[PDB]
Amino acid sequence: HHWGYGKHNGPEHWHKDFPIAKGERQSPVDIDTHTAKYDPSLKPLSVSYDQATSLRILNNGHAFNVEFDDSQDKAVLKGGPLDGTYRLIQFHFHWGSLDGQGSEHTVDKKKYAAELHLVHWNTKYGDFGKAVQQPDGLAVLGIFLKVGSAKPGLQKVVDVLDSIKTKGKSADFTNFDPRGLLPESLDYWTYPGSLTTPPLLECVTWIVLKEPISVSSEQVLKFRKLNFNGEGEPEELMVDNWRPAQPLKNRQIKASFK
Ligand SMILES: [Zn+2]
Repeated sequence: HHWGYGKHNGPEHWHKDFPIAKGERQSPVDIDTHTAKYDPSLKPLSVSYDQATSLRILNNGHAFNVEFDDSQDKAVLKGGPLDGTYRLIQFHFHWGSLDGQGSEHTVDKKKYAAELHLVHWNTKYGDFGKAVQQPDGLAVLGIFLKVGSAKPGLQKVVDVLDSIKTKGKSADFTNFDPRGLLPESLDYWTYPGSLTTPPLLECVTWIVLKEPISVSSEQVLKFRKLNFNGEGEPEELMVDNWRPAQPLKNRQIKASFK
């Protein structure tokens, strides 16, 4: 497959190789704050990252993934809309060429400059590959980024990017604490959806935090020096690696907060 975010292989083309692109539970979506309803059935959300073990950072040609040891329950998400335990496998971001776009979810049609996705898989299915085949297989914690003050906890990521400029490059990335990327409040919206990149599988419980984090212009400008291309190939800046909002269809977005 040769999908991407270019002039000829972008999101509008994905359906040809991945027909589920036009499915009933595709992500991302626009979150209409005046239709989303507070849900008192939601249990407390628990983000348990104290024992997180990051390992490596990889430029995969469509974003970079910070990868974790998910061989045991070291960093998990539980509670909220979730039943059981979801293990952190990786995080990554989506960002724009300019600050006025970049996020995948939108809030009353507002686009943020970027969006962070912490991806977790349901341990009841044993491994990630099995989990993506199930409607309750993944939980993705989505966090909006706006440009303002620097995010201190992000700078260790920013500073390694020069070492993974091109597709296929990776670097050791141990001892990174994902708690440093959270906002103050864990208020969220939740709905059932999908992966936002091919294969677009409809396996995700989305938990999208209401409070954005702030990063500095200098930090985002470093993300925009990454490359989609491999070493020595014509330079294609890694920008605008976001899928636009997809139809909500029958779905309901629930708020954790009154
Ligand atoms: Zn993502």
